[PDB]
Amino acid sequence: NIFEMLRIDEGVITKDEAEKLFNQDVDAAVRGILRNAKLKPVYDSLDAVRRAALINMVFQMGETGVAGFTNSLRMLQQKRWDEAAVNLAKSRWYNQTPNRAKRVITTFRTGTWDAYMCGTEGPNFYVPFSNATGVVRSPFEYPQYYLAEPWQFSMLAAYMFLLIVLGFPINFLTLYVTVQHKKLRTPLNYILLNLAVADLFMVLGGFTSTLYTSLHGYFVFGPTGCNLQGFFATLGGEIALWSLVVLAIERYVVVCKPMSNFRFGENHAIMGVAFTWVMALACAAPPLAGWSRYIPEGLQCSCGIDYYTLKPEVNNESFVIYMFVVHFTIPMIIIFFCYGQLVFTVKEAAAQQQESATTQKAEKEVTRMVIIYVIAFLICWVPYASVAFYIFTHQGSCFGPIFMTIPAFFAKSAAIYNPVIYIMMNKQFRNCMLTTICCGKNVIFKKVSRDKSVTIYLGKRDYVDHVSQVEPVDGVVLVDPELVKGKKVYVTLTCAFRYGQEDIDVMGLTFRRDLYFSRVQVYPPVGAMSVLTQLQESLLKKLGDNTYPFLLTFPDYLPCSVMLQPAPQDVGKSCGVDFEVKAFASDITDPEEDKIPKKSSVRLLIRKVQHAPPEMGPQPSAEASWQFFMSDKPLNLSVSLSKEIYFHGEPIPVTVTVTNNTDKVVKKIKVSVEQIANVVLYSSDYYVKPVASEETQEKVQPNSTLTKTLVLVPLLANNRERRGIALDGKIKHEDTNLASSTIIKEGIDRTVMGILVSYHIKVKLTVSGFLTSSEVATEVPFRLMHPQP
Amino acid sequence: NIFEMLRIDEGLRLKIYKDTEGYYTIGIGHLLTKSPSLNAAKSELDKAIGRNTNGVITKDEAEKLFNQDVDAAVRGILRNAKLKPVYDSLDAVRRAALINMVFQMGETGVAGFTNSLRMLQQKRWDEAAVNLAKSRWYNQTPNRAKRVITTFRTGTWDAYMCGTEGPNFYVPFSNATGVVRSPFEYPQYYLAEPWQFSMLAAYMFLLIVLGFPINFLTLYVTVQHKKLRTPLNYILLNLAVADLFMVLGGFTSTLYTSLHGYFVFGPTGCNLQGFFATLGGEIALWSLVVLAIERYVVVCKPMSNFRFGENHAIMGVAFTWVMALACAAPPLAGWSRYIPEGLQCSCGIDYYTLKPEVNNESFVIYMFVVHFTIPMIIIFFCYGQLVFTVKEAAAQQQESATTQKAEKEVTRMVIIYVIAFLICWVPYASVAFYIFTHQGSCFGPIFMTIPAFFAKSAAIYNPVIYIMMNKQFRNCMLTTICCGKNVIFKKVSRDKSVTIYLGKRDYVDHVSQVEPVDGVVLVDPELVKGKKVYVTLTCAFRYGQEDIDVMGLTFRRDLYFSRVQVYPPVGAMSVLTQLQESLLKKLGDNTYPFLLTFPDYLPCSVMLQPAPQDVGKSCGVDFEVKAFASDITDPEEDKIPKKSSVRLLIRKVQHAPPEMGPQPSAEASWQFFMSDKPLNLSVSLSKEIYFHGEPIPVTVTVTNNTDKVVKKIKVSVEQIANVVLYSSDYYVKPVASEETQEKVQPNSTLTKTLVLVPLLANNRERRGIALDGKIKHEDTNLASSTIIKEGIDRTVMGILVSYHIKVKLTVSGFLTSSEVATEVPFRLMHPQP
Repeated sequence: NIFEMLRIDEGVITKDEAEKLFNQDVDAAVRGILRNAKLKPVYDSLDAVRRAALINMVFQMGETGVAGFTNSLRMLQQKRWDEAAVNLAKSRWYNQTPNRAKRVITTFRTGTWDAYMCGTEGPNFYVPFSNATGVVRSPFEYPQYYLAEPWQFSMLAAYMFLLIVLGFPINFLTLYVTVQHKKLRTPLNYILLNLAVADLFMVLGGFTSTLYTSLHGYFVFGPTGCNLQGFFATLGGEIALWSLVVLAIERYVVVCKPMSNFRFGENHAIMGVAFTWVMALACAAPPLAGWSRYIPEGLQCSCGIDYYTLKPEVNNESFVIYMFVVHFTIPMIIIFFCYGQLVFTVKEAAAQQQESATTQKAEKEVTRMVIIYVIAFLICWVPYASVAFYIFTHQGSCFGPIFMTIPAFFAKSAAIYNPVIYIMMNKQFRNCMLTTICCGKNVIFKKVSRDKSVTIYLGKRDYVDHVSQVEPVDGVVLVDPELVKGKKVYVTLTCAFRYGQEDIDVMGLTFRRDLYFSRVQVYPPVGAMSVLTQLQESLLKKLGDNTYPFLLTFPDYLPCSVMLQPAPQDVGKSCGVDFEVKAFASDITDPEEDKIPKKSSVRLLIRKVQHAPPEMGPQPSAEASWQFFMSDKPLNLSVSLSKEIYFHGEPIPVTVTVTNNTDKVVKKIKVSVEQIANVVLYSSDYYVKPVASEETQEKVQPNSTLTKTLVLVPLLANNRERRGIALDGKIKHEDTNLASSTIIKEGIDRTVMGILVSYHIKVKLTVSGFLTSSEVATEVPFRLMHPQP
Repeated sequence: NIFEMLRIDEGLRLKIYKDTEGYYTIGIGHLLTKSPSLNAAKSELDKAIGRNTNGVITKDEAEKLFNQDVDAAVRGILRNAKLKPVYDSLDAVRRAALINMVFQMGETGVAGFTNSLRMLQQKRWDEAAVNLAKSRWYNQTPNRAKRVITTFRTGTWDAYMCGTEGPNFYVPFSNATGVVRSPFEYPQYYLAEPWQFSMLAAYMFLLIVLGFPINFLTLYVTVQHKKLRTPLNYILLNLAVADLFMVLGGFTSTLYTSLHGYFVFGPTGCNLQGFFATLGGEIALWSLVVLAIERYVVVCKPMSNFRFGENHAIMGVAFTWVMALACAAPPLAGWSRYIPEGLQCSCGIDYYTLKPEVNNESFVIYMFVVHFTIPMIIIFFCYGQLVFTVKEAAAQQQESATTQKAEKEVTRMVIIYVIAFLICWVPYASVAFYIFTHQGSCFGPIFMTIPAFFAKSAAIYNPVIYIMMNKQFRNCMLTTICCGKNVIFKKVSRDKSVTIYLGKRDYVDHVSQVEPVDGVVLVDPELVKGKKVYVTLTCAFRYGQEDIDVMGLTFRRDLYFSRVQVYPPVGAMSVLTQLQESLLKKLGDNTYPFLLTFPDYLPCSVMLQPAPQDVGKSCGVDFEVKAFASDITDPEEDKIPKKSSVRLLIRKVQHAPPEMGPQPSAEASWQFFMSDKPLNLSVSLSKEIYFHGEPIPVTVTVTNNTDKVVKKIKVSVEQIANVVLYSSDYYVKPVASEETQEKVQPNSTLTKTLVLVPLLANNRERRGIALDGKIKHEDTNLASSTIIKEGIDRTVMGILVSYHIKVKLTVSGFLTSSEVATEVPFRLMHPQP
């Protein structure tokens, strides 16, 4: 428009303030035009475009200068464009400023904004430089040294060289190391591996081609090569982007919800990598096939997406909006929500148990990484989005080649520093690459350590949990005086919640949560215990002189030993709670536990099992009635069981009694022993699943009653090869039974974390109504536990 | 002689007494002291006797005091010049008569007799007696003097004969007064008081009223009920017949005579009464001997239950009758005699009067020694070894409470059996022995009645202990006295309350672990309310008839028993099998599972084959799973309700193991008494484990280097039946046998292979053949070879079975034939299905 016209032509206050000073001159000049008797009729006759051209003349020369033009203003008023321009071209004004005048003179002839060219447009390219001097040539043919200094092309060659030397080894090593080591290949790392592949496409497809062209100073490969280079450069950047989005989603869902660790197998990881490739191709492909275009950007060396030149033939407006809104804002919102809720959950969880120092070290290291993840994301993509936005809002202004290079610097730098933060700073990949870079290197019972210095003793594995008080751990530890000299032996009780692989979760960001941990001294003691047990006395007399006792107690707010059943195809997936008694020697004071000298330590797992109590609860008898949308008649149902507490391998007779007073017919009566798997770690998440189920084919008629008793036998054998089934904690890969019903102590202070279990008989009536089938159902709770031996 | 003379005349007083003179005198006229003090008499008495007598001395001590007087008086006679030549002139008998005179009157009194002592020295007996009879001495004590005066005349002890002898009888009373008459003619009221004859009538009446019904009912009840008629009860029936002979033959006749007071029937009737009385008593005695022998052999050895048919029981009753007639008949035909005993009412054997015409000495010795010692030795040995066996057996498995109640009941009965036997026959034996040792002494009629009381009482109380206290006969007589009154499969009870379910009957026995019993039991809530249902595993050894064995003493032995509860259970079952889960889903809500396991020390299910004629004979091991309802707590297993209980038998069968043992190859050499050359024999089989119905090639190889010729070569598949219950008792038997007619020459070798086919069909109609346990009277096969686990703690009771190939060489030696033989073991079992 008029403001953009004079800004290009004519050339401390702000730019917006200068625009207002200009608008005052526009207002003042237009008044001056309408005042002069010679200028007013010409202004009224001419169109908005030629009016702005007249204002340009009135701006510089003034009303005085423009008023002197008799013949031209006559010919302009009479719609004679050529001879007006001829008279103008032969004047002092064209001689004074032939750059400015030639553009205005052509405007008077054409009557269109064709003359007003910022840069030099082309069929397959856009050079951000004026061809008024007559120096602009094709980027696909001749050198581009007129844009910027020749040494800056050597700088681009040196820069792209730096990206290849840093970029290729890091990403190639990431994949190479993964092929060697089995430890790394896990579904969560699949998305991190996709990030490595994405960055490799930026190196081979993008930077090496940009290097070759930067040396010559122009794009040698032509339009075809520019399309393919720009395609791989975009694809590499977009796959890298959406890889980080998927990684954020994964890390939020997998960490916060422990059940999802089982869920996320290889097929889900493939879907994440697939989605990454689909979203990348969704925005990378259209530039080739019409919607937008790949052209040489900046110095006309690197090819990229056209987000500056508004070409409605290829439709850049809608593409830049589509790109900006979706590919910028949505990842930002998703990633900030993901890691934001992640840190929110961890900070609240860390504050919940401040006694555990290990969680505080984790929470700190996570929050430090999340701040760096955000900084890396913003530094990468904000330059492109901000410049593209500023170019879109201010379209009339001109923009140089080096200005477009600044976003390209930070974005292509992300090809380097994203592997640093997401792969190199990752704890596992750091230790795995350390190995590769350095060429491969860098009755009563007991258990003996590996070094055979410390030897732990325990009376039993299965420790009982009574509702009021828990049965404590009791035992002794034999020590070698010669080996353990000037050292501290500690006996430790450990309760742990385990989810996922040990190497994969600990290394990524934060590790498995410990529900309760307890350290205790042994050799030498300050003296702890009041009086010793019969077990400790017997062991002291049996064993030699270097034997020392210990007594580790459980508090009242812990869960039982419970694991979850994996499928047979799930080879590398495990989640479950388990207790661990461990003893070790060390030089260091009390707080040095999390990290361990491996050789001296010895560990032996135990269980906090709950037997069924002597008092059986009240005989379960649920009852519920129903109505329907048309028929208002009642349908009374009453369920009743034999016992409140059933035992393992016991028949469960469900005496259902249904009295039908409604018009509808019932199709069938199905009973199901459904187990509620209530999983608790960070948040309360219930998970229902059926275990055993039996259904009768009998039908209840209108105004007819029925009394049937169906027996159900919930067993592990029939429920084998199923995901999510909670079992009692196994000792060492041996056969077990279905998980016991967890009992919680009445009116306790702290919340009970861990895997809680409860069973219930759920009868459901398939009622044959008016195509649609109404399924009414009711539940009644019961317990499945072991008997008292 | 002399001691018996003065004991009858002067009278033997044990305690200190004042004589006619009023001096302290003890024993047979043995003075103590002249002082009025009693302790002075005690002083000389205590010093003479040699202990604290306190006036009381034994009869034998009084005899020694008398012998001192005999010695002292004889010295006094020899001191006197008038008495010495008379003492020297007379014989031992008349010397004792003189000592009698010297005892009472003293040396002073006898010294005065001038004329008599002259005539006695001159061998003039009659006028001496006339002179002695005309003295103060005959006037003083004509009872005593008349006996001594007659002794001087005769020179025999006829005056001093205790009782009154006769042709057909012996009365234990003196005929010196002149009151004794024949027991076959006149009353005997002079012997004892008339009311004691009425007592005998009342006593014999009591024996008839108690004796006849008990023994007659025993036989009457047996004729009615089929259950009782069994070989073991045959000897108990013989006891009833024996006691009936004592009633009809003995007591009724004794009753008739006791009322009159003398034996009315004469010598002929006395012989017949005494014959039946002895016969009834002796058949009763030897019946108890046979009963003791039977009960020892039958109980301790389970195999003998089969053996004891009617013919062996008849031999026992026959032997009883033969031994009875062996001692009952001779009194009739000369050796001893039947005469009226005691009060001369009851007739019995003469064991008191020594009559060498009928030879009572040899008879009383023959009877006493044989009929007392042989039952005593046999019966005490029988019941002694029986209780010894049962007490040791009860201690072997104290876990079984049922055996402890039996062992207690047994020991209680055996003590009573001994007490009843001793109380019966000891009185007769002790009195007869005492009479034989002391023949010179007198014995009254009531003294002889005391043994007769206890022996005839045994006619009553033996039926009480042996028949009435017997468990079967007690329940059988109760009926008569009260007039006639007083794929998976399952089995339902009689009342149809409890219903047991089991997957299979044949449970397998592997050597290491036994396959356990698995199943469920359906229960009715309405019928079984406030009751306790138990499922029970029972392993049992059975021998003999079911009713008879409980009655004798103790019942069949259970090898192993284990009961288990069901409704309601302590909790539930830990983990269920596919069978229990399937049955629970098929059946309704009131179904409860059970799992009964076998230990490693039990045998297999094995029975023994009976003969076709053996209709009522059975012995064999079998397993029984039983379920029942009851009101009572756990230990009330011993008794069960017949209606609520339901039982289903099973087997602990052993299949042949997958890996066969080493190829059997036995070898043995032989020598002979004359020829010292070796005869090497070597046997070899195809397999260690043969199966049922498989050919058994016995490749015999005989290398003869001896001078003798072999007659033939016989091979035999022998079944060793090792039966163990109380003691280890092996029982060998052949099953299959084949023999070749070929002969091995001197210095010649032979290699032959004979095949043998052991089958049940060929071995039918044979006693003692062990078979695999039948389910329900169906066809089976020969018993499987039993396998025992290595190095177990407890001993394996039950019927163990094993097979071996026994080759025997009939060697034609120097008419006489030597039969050498060797064995090699093998197994006969079923294949793995």
